[PDB]
Amino acid sequence: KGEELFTGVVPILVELDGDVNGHKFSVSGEGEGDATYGKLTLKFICTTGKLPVPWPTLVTTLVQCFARYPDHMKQHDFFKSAMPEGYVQERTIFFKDDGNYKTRAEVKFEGDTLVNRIELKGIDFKEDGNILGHKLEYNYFSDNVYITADKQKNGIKANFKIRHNIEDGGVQLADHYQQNTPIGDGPVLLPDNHYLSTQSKLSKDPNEKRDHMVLLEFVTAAGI
Repeated sequence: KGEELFTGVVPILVELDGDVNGHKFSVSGEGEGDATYGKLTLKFICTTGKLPVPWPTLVTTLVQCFARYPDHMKQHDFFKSAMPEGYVQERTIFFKDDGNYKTRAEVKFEGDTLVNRIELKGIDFKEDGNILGHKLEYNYFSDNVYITADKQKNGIKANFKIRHNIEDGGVQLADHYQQNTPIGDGPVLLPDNHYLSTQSKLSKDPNEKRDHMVLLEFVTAAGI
């Protein structure tokens, strides 16, 4: 029944309030998702002026209910099974040799629109690190979200790493720890171990003068 909400193109709204080492900011996003093709097209705007962290570090926080689950893996799709009431997605993101993000989001339908409401808290960041010093490249990254069942919370856990390219040629590692719990008390699909292969391509609207990010993302379930 949750899965039936995702058979076509769904409009998406994202709203994030963030505080990183006392720098407060807000991000608003709009776009659409097509889970048939695991395809997300979004545009994000920093509504408070200039973003105090690199756009790439926010991509993972800024809707895995749009993953393409192959037919033979459809019994493992927790994300869609929690809809429309939705789920809470929580993360800790450990930036190697730097600070950490803690995120809490509620992902749910408001009418026909899939809404992701986020609060992000960043602490222990270095003033001259890769994040607050804006030393990360703005291009493309890809990795696997390793998902396991969490039966006690009727939800899932996930772990993955993002290797953010640094401008000097190095790598800024971000270790992601994730938990998802349903908002409703209906039955949800608790999956076998598997992963989401995710590719994120970042670009700029040549006509947009506000601090912004255009995102083309593909998310595909695999490993069964």
